[PDB]
Amino acid sequence: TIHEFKKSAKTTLIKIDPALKIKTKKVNTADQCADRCTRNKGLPFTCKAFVFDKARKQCLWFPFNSMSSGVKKEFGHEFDLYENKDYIRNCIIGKGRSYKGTVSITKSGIKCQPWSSMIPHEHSFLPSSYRGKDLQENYCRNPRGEEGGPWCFTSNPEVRYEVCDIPQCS
Amino acid sequence: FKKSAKTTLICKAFWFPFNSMLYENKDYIRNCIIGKGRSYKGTVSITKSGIKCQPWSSMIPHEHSFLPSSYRGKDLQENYCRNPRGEEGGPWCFTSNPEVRYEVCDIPQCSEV
Repeated sequence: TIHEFKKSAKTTLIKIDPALKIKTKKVNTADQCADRCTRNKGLPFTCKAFVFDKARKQCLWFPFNSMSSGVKKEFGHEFDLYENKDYIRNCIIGKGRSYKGTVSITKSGIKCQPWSSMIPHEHSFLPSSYRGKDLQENYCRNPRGEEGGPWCFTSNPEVRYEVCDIPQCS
Repeated sequence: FKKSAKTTLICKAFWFPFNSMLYENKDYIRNCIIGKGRSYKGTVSITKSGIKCQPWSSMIPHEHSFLPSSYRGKDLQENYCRNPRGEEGGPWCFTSNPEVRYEVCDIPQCSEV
């Protein structure tokens, strides 16, 4: 069930306010955190994201994600952020500069090449050169915010790259 | 996926490059709302309080008149959050908690950048 969440390595979330209080629990694996979050079992709120503290092998369930207002991302080696896809906008507004969904296939049904890898295609689009553009896994993205919206490097050696088909909100 | 018992149109959904807009891939069904949410057709099925939603076709624990038949086109399927009357408050659902009849669901607006 953890494959249903968008993973963001070495990241945690922080939000301050009265009302809601994060839910925590020591477990053995992150999958356990995903299971409880998906089924939303025993959670006094609707879980939009969770963090697996790989150090304390602890879990943190949040009634919010990185796009929620008043929430901040923070780097952390022991942390791993998992966001529920149902709450990450799955359509784009215009050029899709800010698209952060999990679609990872071109409009030709060709699977995408991970960004941090150079096989089969060599490129200069490494995450470290685009801090803030979320170039992870093989998710379609628009790092330079160009027309033609989100795209990715196809795994097909015959095709270097190809835009992905992501619906307009309208 | 978003199941729709006994149905079909005339890989987004199954295998066509489009869907009714039966199993439909959630990535190709807008998961955010514009305004009231009258047109919302996503799969969120838990309220703003974490309570799982009661199926629309069920009369327990809460008896109601929002029958799928009386609201054809409103997609009152399973226990998905909806807003069939396009009311202010946004998509909602009857809850599985006998003490809480209904409650809105926390679905974000599209134009929320």
